Amino acid sequence: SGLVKMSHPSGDVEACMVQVTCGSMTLNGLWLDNTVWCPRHVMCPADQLSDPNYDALLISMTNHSFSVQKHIGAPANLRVVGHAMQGTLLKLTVDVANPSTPAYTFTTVKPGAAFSVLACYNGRPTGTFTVVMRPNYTIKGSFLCGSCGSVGYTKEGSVINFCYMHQMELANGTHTGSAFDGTMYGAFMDKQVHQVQLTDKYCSVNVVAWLYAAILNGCAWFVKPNRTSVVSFNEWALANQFTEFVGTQSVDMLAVKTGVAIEQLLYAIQQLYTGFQGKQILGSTMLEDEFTPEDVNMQI
Amino acid sequence: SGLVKMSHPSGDVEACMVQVTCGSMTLNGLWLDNTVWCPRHVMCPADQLSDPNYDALLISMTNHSFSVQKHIGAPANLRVVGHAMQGTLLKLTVDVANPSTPAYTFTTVKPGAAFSVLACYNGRPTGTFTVVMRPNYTIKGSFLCGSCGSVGYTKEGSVINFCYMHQMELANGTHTGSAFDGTMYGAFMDKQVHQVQLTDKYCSVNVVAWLYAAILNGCAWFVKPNRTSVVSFNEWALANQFTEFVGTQSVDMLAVKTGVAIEQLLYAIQQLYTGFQGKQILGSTMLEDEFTPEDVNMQIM
Repeated sequence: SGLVKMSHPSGDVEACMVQVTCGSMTLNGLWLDNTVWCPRHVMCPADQLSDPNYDALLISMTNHSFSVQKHIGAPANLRVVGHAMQGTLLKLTVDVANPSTPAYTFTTVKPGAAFSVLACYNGRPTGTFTVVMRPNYTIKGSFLCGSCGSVGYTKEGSVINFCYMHQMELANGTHTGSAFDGTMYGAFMDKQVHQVQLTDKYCSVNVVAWLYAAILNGCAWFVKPNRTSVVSFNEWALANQFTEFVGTQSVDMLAVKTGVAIEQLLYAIQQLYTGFQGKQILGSTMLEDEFTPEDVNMQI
Repeated sequence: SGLVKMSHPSGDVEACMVQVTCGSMTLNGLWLDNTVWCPRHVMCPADQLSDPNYDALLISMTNHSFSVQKHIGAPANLRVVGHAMQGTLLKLTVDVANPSTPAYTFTTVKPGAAFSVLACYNGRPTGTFTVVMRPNYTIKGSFLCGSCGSVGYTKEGSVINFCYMHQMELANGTHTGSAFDGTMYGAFMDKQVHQVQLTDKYCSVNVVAWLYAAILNGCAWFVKPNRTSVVSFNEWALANQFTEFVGTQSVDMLAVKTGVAIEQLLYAIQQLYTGFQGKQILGSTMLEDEFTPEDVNMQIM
């Protein structure tokens, strides 16, 4: 028992990190087979960090303009042999195939899904943490300058699902990247400028999962016969900043084991939104939406 | 910025996890050079949890009483050729050396310092998460049955500092283990007898760090002119389940960049124990002490 946030073991992903460097601009690269993905703002100097014609920067660039170096080991130097643009990413093709390429896939996440991040600086992994993809389409992480390109992923069996490559910071402590198809999550642009983000809804399903976890592992008190039909709750959610609760088998499993119905909870969450009191429940003091239903079962 | 919880990369340590088995008892061991470390309760059957004298159990063991499999690329089977017991750990010696043995040390961590745990199950890594060693010498982590043998570590530069091996759950949803000198964390004994506590205290130096990070993210209001000497505080700390703020760590540095005096926070913490206003500080209305000064530095240096 006990409920902490966990990232996946990073060994397999760590072996794919490299440092892409375009002149004086330098960031992080993902190396799989003999392709190196990295963010496209690496080819942007400083003066034009504003309104850059990327298609012009793309044709401007030539293979000799780039460099990439594996610091992990054994290194080291790979020859950039071909380049293309794929949305906000830049798809570098390289001399050698990564002998440590895992069984991998490229998938996008939805709000409320979780993935683990490998935070790298100059192609050197430094830390990992798990994050949830937000409703406004941002993540709350901790990344510093030169962290761009650092990746997010999940593991389905032996296959490592790659879902994120960090791009930039917006707001304070709030971040975005793109998916490996090139699409920035939530439209944002790969250039820092006025692009203020939509408001943050609370992940209602994840809260519900979190509250089931708390019913296990201890208490479990606010649970009363008072309930709120998922349909009346989802109407309330529109006004009060919660997501539209859907629910799943994974959630039913949590209901059945505890013996507490979904609704008895959906009610409760309405009362702790106001009553930020308890005093606490697990964590926390009130409302964690970072813990998915997938997670909560996985930790029993 | 943000301030999330970061375990170190697990790579190096994942390479060193194996499965150990004795009787039909099976747990996670750590393989370094020609040496495999695992909790000593593996060789207990189940009927001896009350008075397992391991002194007895270690003699009755032959090398050929233990199977040890790696499981992770590249597999797998390794052959024991030298057993031993050192405190609550088991020290095995095996026919082959780990070719992916990192640079490492054993170092006993102190309360309030943090480290990354690699959760294992049948010699298989499964999750990592950072955690803090509490005052009461427990860690409030997440394990299940089987994970025993799981290991906690702190990467110092190019070196791994092994500081934990997971041994049991104090039937609480909090956990303790051994260090890699044999010694248990807290003076506990590895047994099914019901065991005591040693209440928690808030890690003062860690709350202070957190409050700085709040200021670094623009959260201040709890700040005032007031102060309260370090020693003043430490006297009060005793009475209210807080640790002696030795702090006095080369940070500071957080005191230097914020221009907010360490003592000022000692006053604010004092009132925030009373309070809150209630405003919130980085999404909380209770003092958070699982973040070290170093975390706050690394995370915004």
